[PDB]
Amino acid sequence: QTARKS
Amino acid sequence: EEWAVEKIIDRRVRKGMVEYYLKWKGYPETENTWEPENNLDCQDLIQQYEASR
Repeated sequence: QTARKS
Repeated sequence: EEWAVEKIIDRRVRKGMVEYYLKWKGYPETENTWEPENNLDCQDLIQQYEASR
């Protein structure tokens, strides 16, 4: 449950 | 790099790409950001958002 920023 | 996502707040289409407005775990709401869908590894949150809206 993660994400990269920009 | 990658950061823990608490929840998806909203969704939009911009420039032909789906983007999700994210609350980041352990960061204030002022840090919420719109991210293109391919930036997320959040299959559970996305399917829950897309089914409950």
